[PDB]
Amino acid sequence: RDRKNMPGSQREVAHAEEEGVEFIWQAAPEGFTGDTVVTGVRAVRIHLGVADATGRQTPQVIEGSEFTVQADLVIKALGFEPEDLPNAFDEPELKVTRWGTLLVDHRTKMTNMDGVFAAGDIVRGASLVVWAIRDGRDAAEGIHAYAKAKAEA
Amino acid sequence: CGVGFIAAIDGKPRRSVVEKGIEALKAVWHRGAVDADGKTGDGAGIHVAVPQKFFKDHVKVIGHRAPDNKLAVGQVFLPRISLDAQEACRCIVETEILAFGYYIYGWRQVPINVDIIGEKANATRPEIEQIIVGNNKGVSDEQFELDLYIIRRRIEKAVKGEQINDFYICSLSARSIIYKGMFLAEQLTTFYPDLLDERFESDFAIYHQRYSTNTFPTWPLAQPFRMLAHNGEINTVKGNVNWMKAHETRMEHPAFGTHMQDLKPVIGVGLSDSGSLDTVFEVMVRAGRTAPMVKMMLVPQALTSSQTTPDNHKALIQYCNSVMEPWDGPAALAMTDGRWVVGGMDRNGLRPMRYTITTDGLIIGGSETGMVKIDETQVIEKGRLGPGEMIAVDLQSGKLYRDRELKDHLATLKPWDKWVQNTTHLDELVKTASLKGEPSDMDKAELRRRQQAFGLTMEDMELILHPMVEDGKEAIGSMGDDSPIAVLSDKYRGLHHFFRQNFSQVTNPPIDSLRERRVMSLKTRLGNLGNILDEDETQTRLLQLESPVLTTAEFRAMRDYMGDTAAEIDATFPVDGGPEALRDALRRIRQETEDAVRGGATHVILTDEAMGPARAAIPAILATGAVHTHLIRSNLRTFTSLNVRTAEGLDTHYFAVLIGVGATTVNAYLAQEAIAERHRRGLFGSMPLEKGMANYKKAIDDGLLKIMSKMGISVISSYRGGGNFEAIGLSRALVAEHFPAMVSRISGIGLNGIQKKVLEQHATAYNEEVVALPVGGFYRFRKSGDRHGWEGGVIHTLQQAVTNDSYTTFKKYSEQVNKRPPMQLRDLLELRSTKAPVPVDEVESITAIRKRFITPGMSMGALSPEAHGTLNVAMNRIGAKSDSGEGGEDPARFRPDKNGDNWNSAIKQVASGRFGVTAEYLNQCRELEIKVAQGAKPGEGGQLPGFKVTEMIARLRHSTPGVMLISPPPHHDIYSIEDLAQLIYDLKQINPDAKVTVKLVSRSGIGTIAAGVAKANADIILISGNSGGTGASPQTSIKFAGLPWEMGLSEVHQVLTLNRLRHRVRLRTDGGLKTGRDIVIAAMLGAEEFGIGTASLIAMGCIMVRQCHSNTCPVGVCVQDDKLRQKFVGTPEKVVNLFTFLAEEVREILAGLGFRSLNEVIGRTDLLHQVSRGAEHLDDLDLNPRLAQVDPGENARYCTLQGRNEVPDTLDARIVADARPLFEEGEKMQLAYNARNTQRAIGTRLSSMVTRKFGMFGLQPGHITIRLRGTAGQSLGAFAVQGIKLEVMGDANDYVGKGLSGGTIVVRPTTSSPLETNKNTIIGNTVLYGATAGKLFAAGQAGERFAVRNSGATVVVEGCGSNGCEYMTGGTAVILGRVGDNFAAGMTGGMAYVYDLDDSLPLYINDESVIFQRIEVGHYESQLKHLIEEHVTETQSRFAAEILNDWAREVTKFWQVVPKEMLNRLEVPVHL
Amino acid sequence: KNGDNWNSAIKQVASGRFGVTAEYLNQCRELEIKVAQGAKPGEGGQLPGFKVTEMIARLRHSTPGVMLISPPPHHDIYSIEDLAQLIYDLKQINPDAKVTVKLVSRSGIGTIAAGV
Ligand SMILES: Cc1cc2nc3c(=O)[nH]c(=O)nc-3n(C[C@H](O)[C@H](O)[C@H](O)COP(=O)(O)O)c2cc1C
Ligand code: F3S
Repeated sequence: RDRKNMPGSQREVAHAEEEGVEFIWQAAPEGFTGDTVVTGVRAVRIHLGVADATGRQTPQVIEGSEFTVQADLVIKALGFEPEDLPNAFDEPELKVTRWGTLLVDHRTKMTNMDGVFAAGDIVRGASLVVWAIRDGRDAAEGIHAYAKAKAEA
Repeated sequence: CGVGFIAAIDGKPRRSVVEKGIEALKAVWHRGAVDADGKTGDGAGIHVAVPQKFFKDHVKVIGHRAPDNKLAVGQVFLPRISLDAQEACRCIVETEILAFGYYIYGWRQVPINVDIIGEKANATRPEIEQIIVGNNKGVSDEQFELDLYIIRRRIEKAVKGEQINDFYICSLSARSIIYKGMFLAEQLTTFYPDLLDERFESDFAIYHQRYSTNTFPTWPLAQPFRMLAHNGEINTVKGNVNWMKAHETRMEHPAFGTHMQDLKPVIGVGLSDSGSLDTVFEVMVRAGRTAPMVKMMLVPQALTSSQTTPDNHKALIQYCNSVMEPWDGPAALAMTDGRWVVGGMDRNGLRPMRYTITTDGLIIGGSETGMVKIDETQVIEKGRLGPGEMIAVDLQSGKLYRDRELKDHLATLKPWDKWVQNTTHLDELVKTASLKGEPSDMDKAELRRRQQAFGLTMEDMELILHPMVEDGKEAIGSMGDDSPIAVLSDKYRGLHHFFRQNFSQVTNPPIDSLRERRVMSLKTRLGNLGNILDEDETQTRLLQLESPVLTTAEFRAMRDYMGDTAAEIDATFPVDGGPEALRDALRRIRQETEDAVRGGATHVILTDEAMGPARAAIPAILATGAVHTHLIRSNLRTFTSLNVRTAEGLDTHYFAVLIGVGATTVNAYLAQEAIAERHRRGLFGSMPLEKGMANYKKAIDDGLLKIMSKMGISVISSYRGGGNFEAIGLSRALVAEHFPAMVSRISGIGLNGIQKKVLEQHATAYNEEVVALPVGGFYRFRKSGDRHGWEGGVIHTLQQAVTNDSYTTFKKYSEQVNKRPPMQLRDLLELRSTKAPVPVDEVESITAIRKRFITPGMSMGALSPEAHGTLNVAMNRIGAKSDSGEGGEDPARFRPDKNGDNWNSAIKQVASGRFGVTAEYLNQCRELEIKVAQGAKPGEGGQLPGFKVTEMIARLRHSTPGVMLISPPPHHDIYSIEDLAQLIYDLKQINPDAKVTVKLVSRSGIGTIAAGVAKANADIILISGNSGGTGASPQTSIKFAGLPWEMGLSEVHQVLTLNRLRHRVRLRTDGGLKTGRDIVIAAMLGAEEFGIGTASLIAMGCIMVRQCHSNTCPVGVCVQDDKLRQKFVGTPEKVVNLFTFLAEEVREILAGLGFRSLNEVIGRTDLLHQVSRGAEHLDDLDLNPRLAQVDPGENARYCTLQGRNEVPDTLDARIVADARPLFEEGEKMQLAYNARNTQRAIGTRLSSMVTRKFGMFGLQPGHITIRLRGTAGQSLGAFAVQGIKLEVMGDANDYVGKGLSGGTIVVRPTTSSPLETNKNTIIGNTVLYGATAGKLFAAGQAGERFAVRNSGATVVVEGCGSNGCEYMTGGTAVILGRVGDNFAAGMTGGMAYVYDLDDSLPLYINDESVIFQRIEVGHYESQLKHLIEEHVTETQSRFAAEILNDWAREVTKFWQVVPKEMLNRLEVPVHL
Repeated sequence: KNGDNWNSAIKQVASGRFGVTAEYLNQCRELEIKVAQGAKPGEGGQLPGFKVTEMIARLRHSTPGVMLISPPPHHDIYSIEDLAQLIYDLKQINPDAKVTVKLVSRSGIGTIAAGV
């Protein structure tokens, strides 16, 4: 993508540039040429048209742009995903979304099964720590209310 | 007027279809016939499917059982006046329906309410009834339809048998039902309340309303016809009926059987052209063909001679051309069988038709994209239709078929590629032609003998023949010829001189031949005619010719090719035969041809080789007429062909006259021999013989192409034997016994006079010795030939009489003009009254009459500024009305000078070119005039030589210096009567003070167009004559076109007074008005005002050189140089005294006549009497078909109504009432409104007010802005001044930005429309017609003929169509998308930027005067960058921003088109 | 030049009359009588001390650097009769426009509405 819409914050970009890192925008890797220790990275530049009627630019590849970068040690940071929870806890009734994150109600922060609640970063995705604390406080209130009710009934 | 159709894709009934159909029909009153009565209509109809459940309920109510098979309903118009006919009509229909055993279910009378139609349309109201019948044999559907059609035909014939008028059958079937009548469109659901039931549901419907040209209605003449609808008129109908009567003899098919005999007269009598097309369509589809098949056969696609189309398409085109003659002309066809629904165009795409697709699987098409109210976000496609294209809906399978899909699927029927090779061509025969047996030419003595035998002079051998064979084009004359008509002259003239050419006024438009060469073809098909219903390969085994005219060697090759199937006819008759020898010769050839055709012969060659001292040559025209009409009458023309060998064909007019009769080929061997003998004598230079021959052939072909395009037709195949001419001065009996159908107003000589003339010429040519060809007087004045109109004595007398300022010399002038031999028709008449004279000072004052004269228009290019200004000031100082002529006017001449003279004109011309019309130009006059067709050259464009346009005229017409600037032969804005009404409405909106005038040319059939244009809110019909001058025109057009103004005027008067419309207009004539007698005769005929024209030029000093088209006028009138302009001699006082003398003469003439004023002699045409020429000519000319008139009654015979007829105003008037501060203080304004498609020419009166207050460029751009929401109206923003900005959220209909002069129009789709802004039409056709300056930014695709006559506009569009940027003279046009065909036709100014994708633009460009390249100099890159930046920041488009985003490498995909005449006249040149 | 009419169309007459001159009431198509403002009824509009610069001082013929407060009453309308008198004067000084009266919703405003 472009620097203007990097999913991170801008202070990190400026600091990494100050320390001496080199940036190459609008690219995607395809191959890692090498025998046992990777020697080079075969990658291709990409193009971004204007945004759609929604606000999500569409990428495309250049048919004539191909390049190779020097490589000694490649570190992938493609992202993260949630695990497969049902078979992980021997509870195959855990209602999960297709994306891997589990479902939970909006009001009480309680999942499908009773007693068990779920809140934090596993519900949303790759959110921040402030959202984590928000969900934690909401789940704490939900647990308190539900436990008082269950002790009462 | 209008036509539209609604169809559902899936194929199931629903009430929504009929609801939307009615809603759309209820929004056409703006294009209709607005009048003063308030109730009279002009014809409206709808055509839907049969609601079986409704009639089942009805018959259940009656008392019978509810049947299973679909019922059949038939609507009939029965006589109402005499009940004694209803019984016979019921009798016939019942005895012919029960003839097969069908169970009649009953009768029914449809509810009506006659309280809503007018009164003239009610006295002709018939009785309307419906029959309900059923099926009892369990017959299939196709056989049911066949039987119903046969029953209908038999009933029609039987009713014809009893001669019972006023009987009709609307539609008789089980799938379709038609509700049509002679009421107003909107009131339809109030006339036929049956359509308000909750069961009338269908899956398709077609609606139409027609524009009545005459005011006398007739119910069965209202579309939709039986299984067809139509818009416009067909140029050639009189030529198709003959070919249909010819094909009548070889049509039969086992799908009909014995009943086929009862289908012979396929075309009845009295039905309009659309009706004939409808009937032949129904016959051709009742055999098994599908609707697209018969459509492609009837109206073929124009054969583009490029490999840019699939080959199977080309083979199908060849086949469909070979099987049936085309029916060209304006047509937006909407046909529908019981299964398919097809919409289609003509060859050229003359009339618009646009459609749209909703989300519900519903397609809605018509003439305006706003007639139906639909949600703007529930659409999926807004499409248009190009020329020859078509759209189809398959209801049996429920599928939409676009253009290419349908053409492919239809080519997937039969192997059309394998059959086009079954024919035999001609090129292979001419290349392998035997180079032996070459003929030895005659000795020069016999050649001169044979040439004198035809009265053929020698001046033609250098004036009209030498320039043709030298360069390869026709000759050009520079003054209107005023020689006497053929029947009056005594010297022998060619018989062709009695046949004038036909052309089309505003009813059907002309077509340019210098630019539209891709659409016209001159193929000829020998061995062509065959069975029209058969489907096999024996139909495409024939001979094909590239031209009808052929040389001698080619003719010998073809004759040897024909083998032993040739037949020769003697075209000579004995000199000593007797007084009636011509009748015997014609009878002999007529019986001989009919004897030879049955014997087995198949090709009749008619040659005149048998000419000798004892045998004179029969006029080949009469021979061809006789033989063709006999073969048509005897059901034999289909079996044979007809080749003719003439002996006098030298011009381009004789061949056209001969082909219009019915001949196929022509080989004038005397012309080739003369060319050869004049070449071997060494006067052309060092050019080879065959090269000159080729140039000659090409010139003849181009002349015939021009003469075919003048009428409006496109293909020669539908012109052969059409009778499209005009006969003058021949007996009715002869012209109707030996010519198919030609109008003969006045009779003339018969056969004996022609025999005498021919024998006289034969005797004076053969029996004596001639050594030298005489000069002959036919084009310019010579003493040896016949008389002329402007002789030396007459002109010198007039000049002396106007210089000495004396009246008695003018009297001598008039007496000399009068005592001349009879030369023109108006001479034969004589005034006659029963009164006694009065003192000369009892008639009206001199000024009271001088307030009626004007001068006709003259071009600023073919005259000098000095002479033009002199005429203008002379006409202004007297108090009469002057002229400005085509070519604009100098602005500095708008206000008076210190000497007290107004050097501005009074009448402005808006011609086919629109070379100077601006905001200010249309607001410096008191009258308007639409120059439809000029006097000397009908249906031709305003010609002007290239080297005459200096810097002055080039900067006055927004053109390039020194280039032949020819006006478009068509008008591009007047295609039908509704368009002319729209143009008049615009021209009256732009100037609320003046009035608009129309100029017509006298010819037969002008009465209909007169009664039509009178209802178009006009108030002056200026009838020109054929004896009027010009600037530069081909001699053939001047000599062989038009009729004297007497006939046209006496016809217009009668037709206008018959329809009670005479009291609403004014009638004015000109042409040859020289002395007072002619003026008073014209006033007697019905005219009120008068024009003089060329005579005025004689008063200025013109010496009649007739060499004005070379810029060397000796008296310095038609001069554009420097040394020649100083020779001017004229003076306005000359014109002053001329007009004063004419006024005094007419005053004295009316005084001696007896009356007191002119207002009492106008229309009293019984004061004229016809006398004879003498006791020696023995002709029978009867002008009585003019001397009759219609008794008016209450309303007078003149214009009793002062002031123009105002027009209904649109919302713009209310706009003026809101924008007061803009007129009182000068501050910006921002307005917004909701528009509909019934708001014509919005924002025009605001432009008028702005240009009246400030000026052309007195306001800063973007001063006032107006935002409209929804579909706009027609001709948006006509003539906008700088500052006004009209933004639209939606789409426009047509003529958007017409005549722009500084406005800024922006069109864009709505924000809530999920549509690609570069693949859906957002505007219509002829965008920016004749604009002058201003920016235009579109956000969609344009129609056809986009940006024509552009002069200073800067437009940005993401599309184009056929003939885009035609004749672009200046400005810029950025185009982002595929273009149509024939791009930049004849462009000579401006620059174009095209954005190709598949790199195919060189396959579509018409590289004649423009070159296309890549963008090279960075200056042009920056220019295009600026333009696209403004476009994307003004419309906020998506594709523009996309292109601009990936700008780094996308510039290599651009093509730049620049004319060739400006490669070295630019500051920054093209190439490095 | 650009055709912007920075002029107003409705002129006010407050309880202070800080700019009311002869001409200032002849450049409008409507007058105005500000009886009681919406939020703070029965009180005069204020203006802080450090906001009055030289421009507004010349506009109101006052002294810079001081807090402006108009008197709560209008000093010309002490009853309905004086209101009618002032309406007469305002209609006579401007023989072209109309007049108006601005109030504030409360109980019993119908009677004063009928009065005005
Ligand atoms: C030299 C010349 C130039 C003309 N130019 C125009 C013209 O530009 N536009 C037009 O409508 N008619 C033009 N006309 C035709 C006149 O308007 C008018 O129809 C004709 O001159 C009448 O002929 P008359 O003088 O014999 O009556 C021209 C005629 C002549 C002789
Ligand atoms: S009549 Fe015409 S041809 Fe020249 S001399 Fe006069 S302008």
